[PDB]
Amino acid sequence: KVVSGYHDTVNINQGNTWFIGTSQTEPKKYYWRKADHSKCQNGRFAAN
Amino acid sequence: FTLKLTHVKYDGSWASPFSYDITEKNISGWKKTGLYCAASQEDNSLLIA
Repeated sequence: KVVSGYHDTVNINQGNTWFIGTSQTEPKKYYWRKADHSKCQNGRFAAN
Repeated sequence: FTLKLTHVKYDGSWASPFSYDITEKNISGWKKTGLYCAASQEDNSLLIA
């Protein structure tokens, strides 16, 4: 589950969005992704 | 008092147990207690007691 994010640029239609996800365990394990908005037209992220 | 809860993962190992603080002024006061646990066919959850 995603805990928090941070968007790279100031215009939210560009740049990347880093996410911090945690696991459903105990203790929790934290992970991170990145959503490249330069592959995002019509509010639809390309799968890559 | 703490309630602990774990499960088998697909590879047969056991998950690290969750914990819930249980002590509220009364289970400390009981004597010879016992716990109950059952799943629910409605509102998939765990009734623990």
